[PDB]
Amino acid sequence: QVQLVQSGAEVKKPGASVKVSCKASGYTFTSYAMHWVRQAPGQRLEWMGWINAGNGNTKYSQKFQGRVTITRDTSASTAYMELSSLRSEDTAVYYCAREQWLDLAHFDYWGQGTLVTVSSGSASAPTLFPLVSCSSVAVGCLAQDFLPDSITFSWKYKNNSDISSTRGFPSVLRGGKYAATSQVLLPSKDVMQGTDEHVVCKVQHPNGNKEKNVPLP
Amino acid sequence: DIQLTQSPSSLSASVGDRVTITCRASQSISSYLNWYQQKPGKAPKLLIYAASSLQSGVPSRFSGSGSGTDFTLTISSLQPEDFATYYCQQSYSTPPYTFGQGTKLEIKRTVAAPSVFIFPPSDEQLKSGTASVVCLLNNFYPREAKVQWKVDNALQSGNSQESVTEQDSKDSTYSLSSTLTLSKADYEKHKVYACEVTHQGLSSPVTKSFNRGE
Ligand SMILES: *[C@@H]1O[C@H](CO)[C@@H](O[C@@H]2O[C@H](CO)[C@@H](O)[C@H](O)[C@H]2NC(C)=O)[C@H](O)[C@H]1NC(C)=O
Repeated sequence: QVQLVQSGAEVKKPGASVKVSCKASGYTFTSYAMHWVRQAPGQRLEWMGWINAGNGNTKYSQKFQGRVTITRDTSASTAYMELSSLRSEDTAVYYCAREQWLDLAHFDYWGQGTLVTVSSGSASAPTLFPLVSCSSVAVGCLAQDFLPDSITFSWKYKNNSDISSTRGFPSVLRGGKYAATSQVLLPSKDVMQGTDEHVVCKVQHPNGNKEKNVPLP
Repeated sequence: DIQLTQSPSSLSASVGDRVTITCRASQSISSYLNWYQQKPGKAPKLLIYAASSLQSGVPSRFSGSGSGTDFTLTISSLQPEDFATYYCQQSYSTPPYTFGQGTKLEIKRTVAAPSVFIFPPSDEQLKSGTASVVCLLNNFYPREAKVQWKVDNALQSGNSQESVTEQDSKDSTYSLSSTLTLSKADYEKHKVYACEVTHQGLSSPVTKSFNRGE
């Protein structure tokens, strides 16, 4: 099982620098080159550079030459990408990827990605508000005023058992902060015929996990 | 620099259909072409390398052919979980490692009308000074839908945002969340709050509403 695991989300101001790590396992780290490829939200994949994990040789895209540095720690099986003089157009998900040289070159394994957000604002954890309706009944959760856009929802009953999650909705940007909704659909007859008066919405965010009781009608 | 142009840019197809996507290179790249799949919020995944070699672990319905300037990726029997963006990428002449602009593949299925729910702002939010009114559209196809916010039957504009889920991996439907943002004062100056939904699966628009009291 080849695996590439990257560091967590980053929030930076314009002009600052950022360093992302990529830990490799499941193969001989020194035998393969590691490339870095970024993707702005909703945009094209954009190659940035590669480093030979063995001898440390690098090559960078002329678009990033002079502001990007790729390094490797062989004993930690880790590659690093540092980007300085960050601008708002550097806001993107940055991926490390292994290059398979056998036959024709190709990127066979990718890291999960690291969201780097460049913002004049500051990182903040979300604030949660319940969404209560005024067949299945819809119950919901509104997370507001969080940054970066790196949030995940989960739901639990009063008895602490998991509620089957439903398709998450993309966050929206407003006043430099993000907002997102989540929903669960509960059978109506089991809600009205039940002693439970609420469920629990939970959010995970790099700056603070939150919980909120959501009433049931 | 070698440019890669993918066709079509968007494509809808039915479960079981044979689907073909093309990538054209500005100059010959021999067999140095790779195909990747990317689902929303996830990293690219290698499907094909060297124009026609299937990556280990990839279902056999994915195949590729071509050499020189014209290449094709074929899905021989489309599955619901194949909804995604597909990229070609050349590794002959680098840098740059060129990627195509992507082909977005949606699953075509029968029309399904949304179920609509409206949620007023919570008191805890109202004391913050802002009021968010939410409207959810659940389990509809096709993706095209229209949400119109109305406050005392006055059509709103410029004060709402919305987002749409990915296509469901089993039933191929979408869900959509829309938020209308007012100030506490403006929110308390009006009574009836409604979202009206227009969609192909509805013979007439469907409206959900509440009154600020209840
Ligand atoms: C946890 O509590 C919830 C609420 O009482 C239970 O949820 C019900 O589970 C049954 C299982 O057959 C479903 O048919 C109902 O639709 C559920 N109700 C709701 C409102 O979702 C759940 O069974 C409890 N679990 C445990 C382990 O006690």
